[PDB]
Amino acid sequence: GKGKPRGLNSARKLRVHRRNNRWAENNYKKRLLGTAFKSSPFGGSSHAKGIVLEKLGIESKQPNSAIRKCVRVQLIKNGKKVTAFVPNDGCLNFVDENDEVLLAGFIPGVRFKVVKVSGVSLLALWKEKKEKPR
Amino acid sequence: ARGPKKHLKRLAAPHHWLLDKLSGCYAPRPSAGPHKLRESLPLIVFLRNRLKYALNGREVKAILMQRHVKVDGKVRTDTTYPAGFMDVITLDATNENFRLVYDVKGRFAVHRITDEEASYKLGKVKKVQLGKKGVPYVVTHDGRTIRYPDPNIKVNDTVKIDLASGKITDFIKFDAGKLVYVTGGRNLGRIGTIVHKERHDGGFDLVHIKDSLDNTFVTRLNNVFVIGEQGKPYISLPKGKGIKLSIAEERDRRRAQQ
Amino acid sequence: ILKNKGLTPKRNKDNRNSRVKKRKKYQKAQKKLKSV
Amino acid sequence: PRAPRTYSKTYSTPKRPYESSRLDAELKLAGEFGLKNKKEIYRISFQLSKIRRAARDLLTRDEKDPKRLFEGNALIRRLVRVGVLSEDKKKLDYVLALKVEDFLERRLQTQVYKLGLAKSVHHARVLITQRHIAVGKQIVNIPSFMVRLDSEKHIDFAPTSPFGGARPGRVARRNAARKAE
Amino acid sequence: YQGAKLFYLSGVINGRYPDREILNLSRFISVMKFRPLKWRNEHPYMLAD
Amino acid sequence: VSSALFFQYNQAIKPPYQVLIDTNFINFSIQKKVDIVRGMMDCLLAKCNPLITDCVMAELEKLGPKYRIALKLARDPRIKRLSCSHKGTYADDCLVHRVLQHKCYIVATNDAGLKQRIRKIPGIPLMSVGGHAYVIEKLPDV
Amino acid sequence: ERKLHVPMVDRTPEDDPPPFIVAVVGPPGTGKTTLIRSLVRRMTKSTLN
RNA sequence: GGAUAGUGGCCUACCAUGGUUUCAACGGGUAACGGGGAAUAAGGGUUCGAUUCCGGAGAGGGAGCCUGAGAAACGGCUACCACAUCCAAGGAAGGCAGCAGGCGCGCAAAUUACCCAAUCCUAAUUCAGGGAGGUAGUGACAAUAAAUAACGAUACAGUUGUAAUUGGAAUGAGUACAAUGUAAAUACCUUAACGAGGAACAAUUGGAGGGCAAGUCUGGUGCCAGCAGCCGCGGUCUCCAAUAGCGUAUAUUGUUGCAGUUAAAAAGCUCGUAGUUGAACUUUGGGCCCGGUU
RNA sequence: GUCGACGUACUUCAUAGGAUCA
Ligand SMILES: [Mg+2]
Ligand SMILES: [Mg+2]
Ligand SMILES: [Mg+2]
Ligand SMILES: [Mg+2]
Ligand SMILES: [Mg+2]
Ligand SMILES: [Mg+2]
Ligand SMILES: [Mg+2]
Ligand SMILES: [Mg+2]
Ligand SMILES: [Mg+2]
Ligand SMILES: [Mg+2]
Ligand SMILES: [Mg+2]
Ligand SMILES: [Mg+2]
Ligand SMILES: [Mg+2]
Ligand SMILES: [Mg+2]
Ligand SMILES: [Mg+2]
Ligand SMILES: [Mg+2]
Ligand SMILES: [Mg+2]
Ligand SMILES: [Mg+2]
Ligand SMILES: [Zn+2]
Repeated sequence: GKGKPRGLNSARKLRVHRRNNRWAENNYKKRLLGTAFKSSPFGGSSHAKGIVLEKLGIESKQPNSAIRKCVRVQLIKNGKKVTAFVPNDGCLNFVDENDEVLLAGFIPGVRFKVVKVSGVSLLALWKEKKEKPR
Repeated sequence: ARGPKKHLKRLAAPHHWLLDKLSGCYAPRPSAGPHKLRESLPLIVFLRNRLKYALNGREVKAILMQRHVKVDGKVRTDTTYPAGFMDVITLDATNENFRLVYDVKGRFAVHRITDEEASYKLGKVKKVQLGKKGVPYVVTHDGRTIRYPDPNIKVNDTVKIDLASGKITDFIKFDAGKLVYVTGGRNLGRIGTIVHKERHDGGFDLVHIKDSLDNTFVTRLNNVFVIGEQGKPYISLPKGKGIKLSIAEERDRRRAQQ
Repeated sequence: ILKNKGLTPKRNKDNRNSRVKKRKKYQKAQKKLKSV
Repeated sequence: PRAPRTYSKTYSTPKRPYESSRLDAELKLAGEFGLKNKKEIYRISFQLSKIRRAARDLLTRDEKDPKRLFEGNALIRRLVRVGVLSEDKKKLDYVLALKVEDFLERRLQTQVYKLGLAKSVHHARVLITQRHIAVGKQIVNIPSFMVRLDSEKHIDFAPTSPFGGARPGRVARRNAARKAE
Repeated sequence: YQGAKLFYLSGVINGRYPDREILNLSRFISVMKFRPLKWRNEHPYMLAD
Repeated sequence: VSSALFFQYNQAIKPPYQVLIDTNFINFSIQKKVDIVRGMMDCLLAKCNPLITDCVMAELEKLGPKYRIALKLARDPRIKRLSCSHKGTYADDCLVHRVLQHKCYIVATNDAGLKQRIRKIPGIPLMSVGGHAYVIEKLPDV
Repeated sequence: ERKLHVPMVDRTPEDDPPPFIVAVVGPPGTGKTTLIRSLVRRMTKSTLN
C-alpha cells in the first residue's frame, strides 16, 4: 500500500482527492483565480504609457554612462513613479519633459526601457526615418 | 428555425453525390418527392455531374423545360426532382434509358438499360393496409399506393410495377435463399443471398447475407431489398454484380487492365 | 526622400543574394580544408 | 461561406539549429547543391523525416498485415519511381536507410548540372529560372523540380530558348543591330 | 500615421471633381474631431476675413 | 585528421549506424523499460547494428547475479561481439581507443566523464538514455 | 492602455465654437482651387467662380 | 374537468404526503452557446474551440399578439422601460448582433466598389429578383513556389584574396501592339516592340569586435589606467545568424508515477456511519472423430 | 497615523570540495 486507494471502484475518491490537492500549486491557484498579473510589472499589460517628468542623468559628466540613459517616468495608469532606460544619450535628445512614452520590460533597479515617444518608434527617430510629431 | 429549411450547404450534402467542395457554397436541395432527401439523386446532379450533358444549372433547366426527361414514364420539369433507387430515367432524344442502382462503392451508377427492361420497376412493399370503403392497398418504398393487391403480398416483399399502368405484374416473397440488394449502411450496394433472419420483437430485425464469394455480412432489415431468386435477378445489375473487392485486389485488377 | 532609408550600416553586396554568399563561404571552406 | 481550402507547412525548424556539426553539414549541402537558404534543407529534412517515420510505423506492424503490405508497396513504388530508391533495394528497411543527399541529388538543378548543360550548379539554377530548360516538350523554371527516372532522359534545352534553336536573345540581336548600323 | 485616410480624385469635369468621392470627403470632414494642441490653446489668434 | 571529417561534421557515419554499447547504458535501458534495438531505431529512425566489446562484456560478467538481466540481454544474438586486442579490461579506455582509431561508431553511454572525453573528440556522435527514451547528441542527420 | 494620454486642457468654447480652419495646401497647379469649388458646391449648392 | 395539434400539475377543484440528497441534492462562480474539431505529448494526460458544417437562442430590455401550414417574427404590429429623429408645438416616425460606412479618445487600419456570368433559393415562374453569393480593391493573418545575377580575360596584393577594371551571351521586375482570360474589367498564362555593369533596375532585420586625434572627462606610487570619443588648428572599419523576411515586450499533481525518522507533510488515543476492500471450495481428467493453418 | 495582523508580490544571506605544483 502506497497510502492511496487502488480498488477498481475507487475512482471517485481519487478524483476528489486530486481536485482538492490541485489548489496547492501557486501556478494553478493564480491561473484559476486570475491573480497571475499582480506580479506583472505593468499589471498585466505588455506595454505602459508614461509621462516624462525629468531626465535624471542629464547632468552626469561621463558621456554615455548608465546614469545618463535613465529617465523618471510617471505611469499614467496608476500614477506610480518609475525609471526607464533610453538606448543611448543620442536618443535622450529626442526625449524631453511632458511627452507620452511607451515603456516595455527590460544600475540595477531599472526594469523598463522606452520604445516609443510621442507615438513614434524611438528606433525610427534614431535611424533618421521619422520626425517626432509635437 | 421558424419553419422548413430551403437551403443545403455543399458540405452538408449527401456524400455519394460526389460534389466538388470548392465549386460553390450551396448544393441542390432535393424537393419533396417519392424518395427521402439523403437517399435521392436530384436530376440536376444526374444530368450535369454524371452524364455531363449539361454544363451548368441553367442548361439543365433548359433541358427539363423541353420535356425530354421522363422519370418513371412521366415527364418531370423540376431541376431538383428527387430521383432515387429503382427509378427509370428515359431520355428519348438520346435513345437512352437508365436505372439508378448503387455501385459497390455506394454511389448511384450510370447504368444503361434496354427499353423492355425499362418498361417496369421493382418496389419494396413498405405497408399493406385497408383503405376507405374496405379496399386493400400497398405502399411501396417510392410512395406508390396500389389498390387491390394480391392477398399473399405482405410487408418486405417485392412487387414488379409496370410503369404504364402502375399495377403489380408479379411479386417475390422475402424468404431464405432469395437474392437481395443492400440499400443502406456501410454494406451499401452489395448483393447476396439471404441465409437467416433474426427476429427481435420491439427491435430492429437483422438479416444475414452471403455473397457469391461466400463472404457473409449482417445488415438491418430496413436496408435489404429483394430483387429476385439466386442467379435470376429480375433487373439487370451494374458492373461488378455487387461484389465487394478488397483494396489489394482492386489494385491488382486496375494494374492488369491498364 | 523617396526610399527614406535613413542611416544604415554599410553592407557588403554579397548580402543582397544569399546564394552567392553561401557559394563564396563554401569555396573558402574548401580552401581552408586544403590546409587542414 | 465557401468550404475551406487545406494548407500545410512543408518545413519545420530543426530541434537544434545551433549545433556546430549541423551548421557545417548545412554549409556543405548548400555549397554542393547550390541551395539559396537553410529553408530548402529544412524542407527536405522534413519530408525525409515524414517518410522515415511512416516506414518505422509500417515496420512496427506484423508482416503480411494487409495495411503493411499495401502501404509499404505504395511507398516503395513511389520512392523507386522518383529515383531515390534503387531497383534492387525494394524493402522498407532500405527505405529507412535513405539520406537527405539522395533527395538533393534528384533536384532538377543537380541533374541539369550532371548531364552537362551547365558548368556550375549555380549556372544550372540561373538557366532554370531563365526558362532555358525543358523536361520533355515542357519548360520548367523551378530548381526544386524532382526528376523521375523516366523524365531524366528527356531533359534538354527548350525549343523557345536561344540555346535550343530559337532566335538570339535581346542582347545578341541588339548588339548585331548596333554592329550593322 | 499608419492607416491614414487618403482620398483619390480622378479628373475634372466643368471645373468640378466627381460627385461621389466629394461626398466621401465631405462626410469625413464633418465627423472629424480635433486634438487639443499646446500652442493654439494658450494664445489667442485670428485669421483676417 | 581523419578524411571522414569536414570541420566538425563526420561525413562517413551514414545509415545503417554502428553503435557501441557501454555497460551503464543497459541498466538505464532496463530502469526505463526501453528495448535496446527498438529504442535506438526510434531515436535515430535508422537500422542500428549494436556492438558490445569484450571489456564491457567482462565488466558485465563481473557484476554478479544482481545484474543477470543485463547479461542475458547483452548476449542477445542480435548483439554482435567485438574482439579486444588489449590487456586492460577497463571499458572506458577501450571504447575511446576504438572511436579514435576509426570514425564510424556511435557511443551509447551515460557516464559524465566518458561523455565529456568523447565530446572532446570530433565527429563522434554521442548517444544517451534519459527521461523516457534515448537521445542522440552530435548527429546532424536527425 | 492606448486610451491613456497626457492630460490637457481644451479651451474651445462650450457654445458657438469658431469655424474650423481648413488649409488647402499643395504644389502649384495640383488642383487646390477646383477642390475648394467642388466642396463649397456640395455643402451649399452654389458655385464660387 | 379546462386547455393544447396532442401526452402531461400545463392550469383548475377535491384528495392524500409526498419528491431529491454525502453515490454531493439545493445554493454560488463561470472571461459557459454544445459538438464535429485545434494545439501539445513517447504514452497517460493538459489546454483551446466567438469563428467556413450540424443543432440551440436573440435581434436595445421586459410583456403581448394579427396573419398564415409554418412566427411569440421584430428589414410584422402594440404597450411599458432607456435612448433618440422631424415639428408650424397640434402631432409624426424609430431599431445595422444583415452588406458597405461612422461614433464610443485627444492616438487612428478593408470599398458607403462591380455583377447576377458560376452556386443554388424565391415567384404566377426557363426570362424577374437575390450586399445569399460571386468578382475585384485593401495593413506581410495563416500557407506554396521563387528573382536580386552566370561564364570569361586583364590588373593589383601576400596560388590565395581584392576590382566604381574589362568581353559578349542570358533573363524578368517594369512599359506595351495584340490576342486569351472575364457578365464587363483587373490579374495569371502567351507574346510583337522596349527594358542591365554602380547590372544606381541601389535586400533587409539583429548581434559581436576593433582602430584612429596637437580632442574631452575622471583617478593616481611620474610617461599611466578607467570612462569614453559625429565635437580636433583651419575648412562645408571588420565579422557572425536569418533572409522577403527579421526584432522587441508580456504570457506560456504522480492511475501508469511523488513524498511524510534525521529539513514541506502521520491527526494525542480509541470507537464508529457513508465510501473502498474482503480466506477457500462446486465438471476436473481421460478416450475417440472431423476439417484448418504454418 | 511614517499603526497591528493576515493575504499578495518581490529582494536578500548563507558554495565550494579533492589532487598536483610554488
Ligand atoms: Mg508492503
Ligand atoms: Mg417498432
Ligand atoms: Mg521567351
Ligand atoms: Mg489656385
Ligand atoms: Mg456568456
Ligand atoms: Mg468553451
Ligand atoms: Mg463553437
Ligand atoms: Mg427568433
Ligand atoms: Mg446593439
Ligand atoms: Mg419579438
Ligand atoms: Mg430577419
Ligand atoms: Mg436590421
Ligand atoms: Mg456591418
Ligand atoms: Mg463578406
Ligand atoms: Mg396560372
Ligand atoms: Mg501585380
Ligand atoms: Mg462501513
Ligand atoms: Mg475470494
Ligand atoms: Zn577491449
